[PDB]
Amino acid sequence: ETLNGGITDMLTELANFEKNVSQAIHKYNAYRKAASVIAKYPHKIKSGAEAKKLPGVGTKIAEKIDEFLATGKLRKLEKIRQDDTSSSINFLTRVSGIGPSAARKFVDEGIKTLEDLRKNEDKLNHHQRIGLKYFGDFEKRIPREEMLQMQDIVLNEVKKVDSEYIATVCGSFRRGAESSGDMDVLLTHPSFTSESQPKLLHQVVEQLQKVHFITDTLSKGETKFMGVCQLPSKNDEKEYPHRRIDIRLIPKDQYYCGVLYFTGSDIFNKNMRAHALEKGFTINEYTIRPLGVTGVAGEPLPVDSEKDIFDYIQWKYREPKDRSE
DNA sequence: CCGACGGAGGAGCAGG
DNA sequence: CCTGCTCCTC
DNA sequence: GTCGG
Ligand code: NA
Ligand code: NA
Repeated sequence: ETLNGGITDMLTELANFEKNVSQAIHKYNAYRKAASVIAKYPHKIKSGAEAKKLPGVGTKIAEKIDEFLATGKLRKLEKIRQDDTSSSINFLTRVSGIGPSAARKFVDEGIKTLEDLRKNEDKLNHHQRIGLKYFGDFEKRIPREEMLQMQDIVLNEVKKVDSEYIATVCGSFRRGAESSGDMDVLLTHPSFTSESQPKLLHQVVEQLQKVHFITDTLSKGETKFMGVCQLPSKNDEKEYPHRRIDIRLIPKDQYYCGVLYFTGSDIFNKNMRAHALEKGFTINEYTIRPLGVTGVAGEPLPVDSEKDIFDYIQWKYREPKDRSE
């Protein structure tokens, strides 16, 4: 199970409410931040005062923990769950393309279920229809061995379009995770820099649709594709679940800052650019830049690999498998 | 107290 | 044609 | 909702 999972489930459920119903994004991250640090906490919380010591748990969450520990539930949560409007709004946001704004409008005009969504196709946009059509699959995890094939098809199909493309599958997968939520692909080409072939991403997408790897399109422009993919059925067995795949085209001079940022983790990203500051550097997802007598960032530094970023700030290179914080 | 909390590409709209 | 807005995504 | 300044 998990030492404190009853508490972290309570917080995560509260986070979804603030995000989906209240439209309080910062409260959503507050509950998420508290849920994270408590999931890492290697003891089993016996009081709200104990949890309040941790960074991210404050007065209000400590009192809710005192109540959950004493009675086994949270009344704020109990009243929210039996409120039919709040929870229907919550549920509809699980459809890709339906955020908190669209979810409330739907529930306002009597639309509360997937069945209601299917009876009202006229009121959905293209993204929302694809999210509805694949509602079940998109909530399924991707086992690592399925990522490996998907990765193999992607890089192989990419190389066939041009040997000069470079593609890196990032996310938790690159750190060696047993499963992935989606597939996130970072693409670049030497002919695309910041001081700068006009269909570089389209040609790679075209090829993936042609071998019927990419099945649908959620959004697509010159630098960012968000769509749907599916592995080919072995022909002995049942077909695979449709999966989400994003493909970003990044200038070559910003590629490995991107690969590093979208590899993560978000904690490691936080710590890495923390260290960078103590050494006189600033890193975002695009560049690493020097500071800066008064604190002004200078011109981007040349980066040919991930290790160049580690070397500038004088950090020992760390494998993606060792970058979970 | 009191402001910050990641933030930009693309879809879909308004409007110049 | 263009910019600029919310919304959604990650 | 929480934190740091
Ligand atoms: Na605290
Ligand atoms: Na959604």
